[PDB]
Order: sequence, then structure tokens, then C-alpha cells
Amino acid sequence: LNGGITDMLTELANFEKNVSQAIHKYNAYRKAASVIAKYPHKIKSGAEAKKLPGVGTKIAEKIDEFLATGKLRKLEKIRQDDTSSSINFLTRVSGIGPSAARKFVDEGIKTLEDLRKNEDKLNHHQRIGLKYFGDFEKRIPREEMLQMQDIVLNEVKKVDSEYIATVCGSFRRGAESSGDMDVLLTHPSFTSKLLHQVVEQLQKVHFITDTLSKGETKFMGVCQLPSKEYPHRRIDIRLIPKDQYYCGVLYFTGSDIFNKNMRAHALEKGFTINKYTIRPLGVTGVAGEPLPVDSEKDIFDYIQWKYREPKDRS
DNA sequence: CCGACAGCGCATCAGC
DNA sequence: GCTGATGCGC
DNA sequence: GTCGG
Ligand SMILES: [Cl-]
Ligand code: NA
Ligand code: NA
Repeated sequence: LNGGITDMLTELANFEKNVSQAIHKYNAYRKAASVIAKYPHKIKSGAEAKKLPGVGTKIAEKIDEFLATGKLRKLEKIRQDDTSSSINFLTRVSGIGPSAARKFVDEGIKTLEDLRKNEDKLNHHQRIGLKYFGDFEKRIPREEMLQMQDIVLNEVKKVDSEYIATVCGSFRRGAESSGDMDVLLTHPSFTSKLLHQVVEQLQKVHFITDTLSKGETKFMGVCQLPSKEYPHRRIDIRLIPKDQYYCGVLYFTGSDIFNKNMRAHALEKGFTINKYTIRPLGVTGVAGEPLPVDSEKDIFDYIQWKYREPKDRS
């Protein structure tokens, strides 16, 4: 219906984020692109789109130019600009943000090949990002996600049967494909080397292949199913305290729209929902001590809601 | 008119 | 050497 | 860039 418009807005969004370094303009374009994508009519004018929440004067004007000419002069110029397009492209490498991309392009390093012959200028993360550039941009079919879950749940329980691990994100919502694997981890001995032992076992059975970052609570790395040959995949593992675990599962399961609606409804019922804890608000707005949570349902019961299945959380 | 627009873990830099 | 800021991803 | 106090 409006794919030409949403691609335009998405392309504008990236350039604001990657080149202009205007993160708020980036989100504004994405928000507009998103609301337009859910609009069930073929937009005929900018004024029509202006009615939608997140679409203001400037975007309405851009849509008018797009509907009348089939293009955007501003975009056409940006696409042909060597500096801007190179900066924009380099940010696709995990570990290279707008700042690093700008530095590289300043030094004549503009392509994937330029990065390869300039390894000395790349940090550890960026080298991993360069190494698996293609693989990281691939989606992960649910069948592989299931096999990945099998390995993670098996090895985690092997380290200690008292661990609790949940694969969250879109996979838990029942998506047929995922961008990465997000694992939440907890243990009864952890409340408000547990993570290391789990990471160590997973790289012992050669599931985890690389490490982007690793601390006491958060691991970010690369993994691969055993074998053609499966592409390397992004995997994160978070160690969360037991009393904050199910607030974490709720949050990291999503979706974003669902979390917003649930947080808003929580306010009207007199509660505030964090990624960590759920707390009651006093008459003056003073938040009290965190409420005891032992499951996802408890959060819904606190704010008088029927437990929503992850499958229905859009 | 003009401030909010999420916030945090980890890696690594800038200053001392 | 340490502390705080910055970049990055999410 | 858009919304809203
Ligand atoms: Cl809190
Ligand atoms: Na609007
Ligand atoms: Na990047």
C-alpha cells in the first residue's frame, strides 16, 4: 500500500541516526514509518497522513513530494553522496556506530575491504562484526531457534540443575523467525561466577564461538549450531536476580507496543512497571518497596489483568 | 516556545 | 594507576 | 521531527 513511503521514511531514519547523529529524528521517522505501515489505506496526500499520530508537517510535505514526483530530491542527493553513503554502510557492521563510521570515512576507509586491510584500527567487537557481517544480517528460522534452545537448556541444566533459563524475545512470542537469541538466566543463590560457568560450558561444547563482551551479569557473543554449515548467530545471556527474574522475562519478551500498553494500564491501576520490579504508587506519587513476584501472572494480578500469552503480545 | 524522546552493561577512551 | 565520560548495542 | 506542557 504505502511501501514507497515507508521505505522513504526508513531510509531517512537511517541517515539521521548514522550520518547526522540525530537519534531523536531517527526515532521520529521510524515511528512515522511504523504507523503508516499499519494504516490500511493507500495514502493519497500528505494531509491524509498528517492525521496519523507521529506524522507532522515536514513528513506530510515529504509525502506530497513523493506522491507527485515518485521520489525525494533530498534522498536522491544523499544516495549519490560518497561520504554519507559510506558512513551509512559502515554502521551495518556490529560495533561500528556513527562515530567510528565517521572516523573511518575521514581516513579513506569506506568499504568492507578497507576494513579488512585495516584490522589494526578495529577493536575486538568490530573485528567480530566484520568477520560475521553477512551472517549477522540473516534471520534465524524458528526451527533453528528451537535447536539452539535445546542446546542452551541442556548445557545450562548440566552445569547446575537449579539454574532457570528462558529464551525470550520474538521467539517466545512464537515468531517464525528471529534476529538473535536472547537468554535470561537466574539462580536461587542470586538475589537483589554464575554466568561464567554457563558461558564456559557452552563454549566447551563449541556452541559459543566468539565473545563480544562479558561481565558478571551480561554476556554478548556469537554461536553456531553443529553441521553445509549453519551461519553464526548473535546470542545474549543475562543473569538476573531471582526476585526480579519474571519482571525481566516479561520485559525482554515484548513486544515494545505491548510493554507500553501494559505500563500505561499499570499506572491507571496505581502501579509502576520497571524491567526490574513492580511498585505501588502512593497518593503523592511516592513509589513503595518492590512487590514480591514469582511468575509472570503475578504482574497481571497486581494490575488486575488477565494473563496474556506471549503469542498474543503485539 | 521549548524540553522529552529509555536506560543500562560492558569496552574503551580522556583526564587526572 | 583510578575515575568518569563516551560509544555501542539492545 | 513530533508531541505536548
Ligand atoms: Cl527499582
Ligand atoms: Na499527526
Ligand atoms: Na554498527
